[PDB]
Amino acid sequence: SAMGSESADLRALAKHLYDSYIKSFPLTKAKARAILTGSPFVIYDMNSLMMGEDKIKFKHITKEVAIRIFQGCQFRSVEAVQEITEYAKSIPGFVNLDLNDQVTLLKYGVHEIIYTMLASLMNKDGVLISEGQGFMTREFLKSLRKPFGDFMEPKFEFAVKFNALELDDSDLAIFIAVIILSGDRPGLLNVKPIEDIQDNLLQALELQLKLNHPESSQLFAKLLQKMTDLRQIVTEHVQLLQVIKKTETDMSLHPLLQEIYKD
Amino acid sequence: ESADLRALAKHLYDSYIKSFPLTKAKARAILTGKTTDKSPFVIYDMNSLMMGEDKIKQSKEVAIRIFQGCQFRSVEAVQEITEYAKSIPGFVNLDLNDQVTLLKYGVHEIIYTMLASLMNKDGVLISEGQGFMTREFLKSLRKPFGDFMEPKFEFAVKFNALELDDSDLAIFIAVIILSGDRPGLLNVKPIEDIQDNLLQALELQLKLNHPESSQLFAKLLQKMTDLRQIVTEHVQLLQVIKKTETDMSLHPLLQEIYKDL
Ligand SMILES: COc1ccc(Oc2cc(N(C)CCOc3ccc(C[C@@H]4SC(=O)NC4=O)cc3)ncn2)cc1
Ligand SMILES: COc1ccc(Oc2cc(N(C)CCOc3ccc(C[C@@H]4SC(=O)NC4=O)cc3)ncn2)cc1
Repeated sequence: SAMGSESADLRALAKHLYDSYIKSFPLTKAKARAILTGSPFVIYDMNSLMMGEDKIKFKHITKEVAIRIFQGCQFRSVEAVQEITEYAKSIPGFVNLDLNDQVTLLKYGVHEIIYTMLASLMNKDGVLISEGQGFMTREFLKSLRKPFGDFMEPKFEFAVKFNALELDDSDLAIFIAVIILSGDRPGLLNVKPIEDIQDNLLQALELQLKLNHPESSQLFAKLLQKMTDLRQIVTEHVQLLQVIKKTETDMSLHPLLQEIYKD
Repeated sequence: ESADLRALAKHLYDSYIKSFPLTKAKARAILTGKTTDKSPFVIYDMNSLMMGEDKIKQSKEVAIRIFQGCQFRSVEAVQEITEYAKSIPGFVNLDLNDQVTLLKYGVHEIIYTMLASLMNKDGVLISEGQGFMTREFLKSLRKPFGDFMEPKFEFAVKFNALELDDSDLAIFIAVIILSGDRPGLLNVKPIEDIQDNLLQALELQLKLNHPESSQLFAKLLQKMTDLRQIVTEHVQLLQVIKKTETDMSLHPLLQEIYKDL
């Protein structure tokens, strides 16, 4: 109605999402970048990985090093799913969707969000682990045997390009909401209300980027192009997950643990 | 802190609806005839059990076949309960060995709690509500399966008299999972801290949802005596079954759960 009210409503939505993102994700990009730019224990080879087991208490140990790193990543992704699920509840409209559509949106959205937020913890030379208490080098991850040596490298390649956009946590809170509210996920029952919510989130993202990054020509479009790129990264990751359970022998052992990590 | 506890209650109820397709509300609707679906098929003897083959969507002997049908239900329930447990705030952040231990020693307490939702004094819903198997038929089975469901029916009658609904049960089942006394837990204190918060939320939920029900919180917590007794008696029955039966193929999930330590 009144002049400026549309801008104000979009800024209020942006602020709400940022405040919720702070409540849901303790290690924000701001906190991560401070750590990366200078202290965490550095894991830079297999010997320092064994020494790192002492300095930090990792929760996933019950094998060969490449397998154990992978299972440590899977433990952390399960924790991330619970944080992202909590965040999703604060996106206006989400909890009023059909319950099956909520589950579907999270099922098919969490991996894109995981790799988006992992970029916040990465620089060109490695990644923060254990809530910022450790740092594992990119070179060490690349040195793992096939097929684990190329598990993290496409994530680093994405992150260096993505981080060059210099998004902050207020930008990312809205970007992550836009990814969750994707009306093209397989099996959704009511697509229209999801696209309606996403329309409002896209309006909020566009205004946030125009105000926060006025010098960054067409940043909104560039960020949508990245959303397209994350789809590719996730499809590649799922391919490797199918390699690790066929090619890499270790299958029907510990059925309860298999259950926690089914999907 | 009251708002946090209500938010926790709401979160657990939502996760419970997402994890368990056959809720108590849906089961009660079926048992009382509310639904717009054909009434469940009633199995009350051998002949009707046989017809249940064709009315409802390996072992040829009756007792074993009933027993194996219970085992496959538990396998399904374990999958649903594990999905629910991961939603309990703090659970997936525990040491992974302790996550496994909590599921190993908690799933059957939850299975029998939720079995009561599908029971009345005369029988129990089976196959997603498609069938109803009578308590008297289950009592008739040959030894060692004589009265093997009777402790479950006795518990359910008393438990259902508490009048809990799904929103109450969601918090109760979380309290069960987060039990710091399970054998072999490595880090008891983080589990007790979560259970403390769940108990606070359960107390508030019961006072708000059942304001007229005196000491319902205490009476619900006392039902763990009944539940642990059911589990110990069932483990003992399994030991008898090992002696009285020939080859007993067991699902890998149940063999892990029943593996001693
Ligand atoms: C000393 O004990 C230790 C043992 C191991 C160890 O390695 C690590 C590495 C690590 N990261 C590299 C940081 C997290 O990266 C991730 C990579 C991939 C995913 C996607 C997961 S994976 C899958 O299959 N499906 C998924 O969705 C998620 C996160 N995080 C934690 N531990 C360190 C210490
Ligand atoms: C039409 O063909 C049919 C074939 C079989 C048939 O019998 C039944 C009976 C039944 N209940 C009696 C209802 C479920 O009670 C249960 C009792 C015990 C358990 C625990 C299992 S047992 C074990 O040792 N460890 C376990 O964790 C689980 C559930 N549920 C499903 N099928 C009916 C029809």
